[PDB]
Amino acid sequence: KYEAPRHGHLGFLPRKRAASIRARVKAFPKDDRSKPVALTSFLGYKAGMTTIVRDLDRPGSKFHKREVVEAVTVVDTPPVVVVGVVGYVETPRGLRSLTTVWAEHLSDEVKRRFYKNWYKSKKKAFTKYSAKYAQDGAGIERELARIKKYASVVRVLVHTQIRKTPLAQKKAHLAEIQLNGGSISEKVDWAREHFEKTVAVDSVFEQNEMIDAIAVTKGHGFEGVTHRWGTKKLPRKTHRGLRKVACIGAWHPAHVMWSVARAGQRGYHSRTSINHKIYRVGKGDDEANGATSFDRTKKTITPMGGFVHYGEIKNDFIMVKGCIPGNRKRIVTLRKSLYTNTSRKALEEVSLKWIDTASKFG
Amino acid sequence: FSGAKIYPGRGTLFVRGDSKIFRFQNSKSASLFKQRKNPRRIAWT
Amino acid sequence: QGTKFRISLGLPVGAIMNCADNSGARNLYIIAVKGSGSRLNRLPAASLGDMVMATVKKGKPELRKKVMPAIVVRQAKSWRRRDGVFLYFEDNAGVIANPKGEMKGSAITGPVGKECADLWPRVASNSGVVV
RNA sequence: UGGCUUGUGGCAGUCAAGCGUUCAUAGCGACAUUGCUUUUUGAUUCUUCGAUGUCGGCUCUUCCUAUCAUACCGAAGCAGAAUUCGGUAAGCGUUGGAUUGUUCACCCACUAAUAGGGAACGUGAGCUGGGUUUAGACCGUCGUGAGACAGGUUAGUUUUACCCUACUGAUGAAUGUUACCGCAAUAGUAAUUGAACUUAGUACGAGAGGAACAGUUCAUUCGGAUAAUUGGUUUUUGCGGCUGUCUGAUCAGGCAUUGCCGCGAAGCUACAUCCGCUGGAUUAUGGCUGAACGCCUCUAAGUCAGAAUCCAUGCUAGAACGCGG
RNA sequence: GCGGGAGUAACUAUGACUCUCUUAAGGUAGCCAAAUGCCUCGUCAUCUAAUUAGUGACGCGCAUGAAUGGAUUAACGAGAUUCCCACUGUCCCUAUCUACUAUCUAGCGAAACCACAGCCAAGGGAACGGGCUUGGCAGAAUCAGCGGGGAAAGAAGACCCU
RNA sequence: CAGCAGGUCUCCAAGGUGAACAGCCUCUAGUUGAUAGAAUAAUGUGAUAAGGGAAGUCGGCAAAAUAGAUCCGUAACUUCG
RNA sequence: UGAAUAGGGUGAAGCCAGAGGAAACUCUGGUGGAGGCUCGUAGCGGUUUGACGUGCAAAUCGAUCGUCGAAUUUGGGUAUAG
Repeated sequence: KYEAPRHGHLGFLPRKRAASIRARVKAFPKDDRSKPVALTSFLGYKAGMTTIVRDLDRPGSKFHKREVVEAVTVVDTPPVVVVGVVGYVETPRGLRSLTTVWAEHLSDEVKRRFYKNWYKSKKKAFTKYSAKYAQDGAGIERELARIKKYASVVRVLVHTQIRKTPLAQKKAHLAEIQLNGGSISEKVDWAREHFEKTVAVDSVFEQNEMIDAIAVTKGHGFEGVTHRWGTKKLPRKTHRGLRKVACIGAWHPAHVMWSVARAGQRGYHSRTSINHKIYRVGKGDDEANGATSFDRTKKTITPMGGFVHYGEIKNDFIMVKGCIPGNRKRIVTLRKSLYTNTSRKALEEVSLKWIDTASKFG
Repeated sequence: FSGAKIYPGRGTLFVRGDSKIFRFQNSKSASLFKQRKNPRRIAWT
Repeated sequence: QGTKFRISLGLPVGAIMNCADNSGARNLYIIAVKGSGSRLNRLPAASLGDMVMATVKKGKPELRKKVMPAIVVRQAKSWRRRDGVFLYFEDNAGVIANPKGEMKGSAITGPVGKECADLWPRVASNSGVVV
């Protein structure tokens, strides 16, 4: 009953498909016990990268404040629209509300979405898009919600506004998003001014915190043991056992556990990557790219031309030094970081020195 | 290969020899270092 | 010590590499590296500005044979500098040295790196053409 | 083969006289034994012929510590530091080549340095078939001989689609219903080290030497993230050269010899890019008030300081955990 | 078919030569640690990051020797070792693209082939139990996967004795 | 035995390219079999590439260097073929 | 006893000529003949490697490798039976 060393990550079991295109995360990043109102996460779309030629954050370096080449995902963040701020409190059973406080006017892309009109799946009943529901009487009793003592974290059901980013569809992408803030009272009080229609981007993301890069990754294949775990080939490479593996079980006992080196789905969950440090926030048009060299390929920010398989960016973006899962077209969900490691390098803006602009190709 | 414009913080340099400084510039021009295509025909380079 | 660079793979055990200083062998060698750790099949990759160990495979008997460890100077691999300027050399070539990093010959000939002379100030003394 | 004992024996307690400068135990230990134990090395036909297929290594699937190294502590016949020895404690790290079939045997270059034991040593319907059960032929050694040998040599079969289970991915249905997502009663997880800037030329010393402790950075290596300044591929779509023949001929166009062969960018990726330690519970040990016991001292009343591991933070999830409006 | 025991040269060290026993009577030219050597990491030089091969000898011959023959000695090979030059996807180091199928579908239509049954940890035991004792655990409609057990596809074992 | 990827004597000899009867490619001249469409995983079946240059595996097995015509220049020793 | 090897490279022996040599050696060209000379197809042999073994032949298939005027290959007729 031996062991051979840990080639590949064990605990992505089961390797379940992330059906919904936007990433979810049950364990949300807990409160900013500093900022009086925030959100927990936000929204993005994966677009492309640039080489930010700047200078180091770590100030005591041997080559301190030199020229530094760096990755950056420049993800488009249009602000999300509220349907209603749901006032989750407690009861003596559990995490149960009392009322929501609706928004009056929603967006336009609420037409096609609020349903589950898809084949081999359940509906919803005729809870369609909004008429004019509970907000008038509901807005005052969320004050009385904290007076219960039985009171929990108040949240807000949101939807996107799409075309603004170059993707042309008008059926919105849904999610609930938790409201953070100072205390339970404050994430209710200041969130009354949030449900009006649209929220702020800058409430959750302060410039130069960190931002944990969760999104939905690509489904690579039905990947075998070589790529999915990390086995080799045998150098004889004949017969049956080329890209196979050896042991799955063991003689004594016959019954093993969930470590075994088999084939199946790779990637494609709502997989969480850790503290990618936020570079800058730029609202409109600032940085460019497009340089005629081989580096890595096919995602170009305002060159001569545009991006391939996305569209040219004329919106409002947030720049994360690092990355975030998906590929082109894929809609992402940027969660914030609860444990912010390094000291916040805010107040002033971070350096942009110069950047190229030409073709990307020949 | 070509006689384009190198940036201050970009550009691969080959120093094959007694430090014979060459460089790439364009992608299409890096290619003309395999094939050895001379700047006689190709005019824009 | 940090190279501050990108130190790349693809300089395994073996090494037909040229004699970089003016001692003047032919084929050198590279044996175990400084700070080894690999697997069977998996060959110990050396780098440049290092201090990996070495005998001399073939040459002539004044420069051949019996160890004195080396330091590799050149590789044709392109490496990412932090200040965005890549640099690949020409020929592989090692300076046969001594066990805490200084040349056995009088000077290095051919190109040398910037960062190789940043690491060792002893090898930086009688360098070649600093690129 | 499995069982049994521990024969043959390994380890420790240890009788402790000796001998090491004085000196039973810094160390060395005559003479050996008692308990444990199953390793050197085998006693036994108990249990087995409608199979009981071998060795060293590649690859991938566990658990313990008879402990090499990382956290925490104490002592010397130890000057700091080199040197010498013992206790708490299993989360993690544990090299590269040459002699030799080969770990054994035996040597070298480094490196922070290169552990112990079991588990059908994962282990031939994953894998090599060198090591390993027959059949050309020869020598040594023995017998009247055909031929033999507790001695060596030369060639000489790894077939095929997993019934049931372990088991890794993907869908379908159960207290009205339900697109959409947060609790954390619980399940799975991640992990290491060195050098350099610099501390400090300070402690202490005959002389070589050069400790406590900070702030700062980065390089080997792993996983997840990875598509821009890198490195390459890109039969898709464009560009260079040679031979024969047909379309009436010339010519303009085609099939065909791998993408004919010679050279880029869609589409992907690394030889590559980005990122990573909260509170709680306690042990060796040292004390604190004060006993058992006129003095005394950490424990019986009384009361505190205190270790990687422990344990939770950080991320995934059939109320028994996808909460529930 | 082709011998033993005993004694013996300056000096460490050796036996030319001599005597004695035994038998039918005791070997030349030339070569040696073998397809044959118990003893032996013998003993020495050179080579090698270590190098016993390459190549240089030593003498310490368990047990070399002329016709089913020693010995001179050129040409020829899908036959046997090493050093040396250029070099190599075998590997480092894996990625990418492509042909064909798997997925999925129609038709007709195999194959040897018939145990009640199908969790694990500890315990007793026809002696290594999913199956028996206690305790913990275990629902069904369905498909794609993968080589660990039960020990498959099969022949009355290859060892081993009558 | 077979409506089976088979055994099976043996006849004739055009053009231009390359010795011939290799290859190349058209004639006289003949023909794609007793099931089919669409996507085109894992895995078994083809090629390309940075850097290194033998370092890997029982195993230079596999894979690389090179190649014609014509001229120059070239090694021990013989059973003297 | 009957049938089959296209194509392509060399050439002793025999014999003559020309320069040269006391004479012989040497030395320059033509004429010419014997090959396990020799080379590539027919005829004809089997070294390596992958896929098959409930499948096409009761040892199969793909890639890969050898010989050929000599101890040459092959058909037919006819004879020899434990």
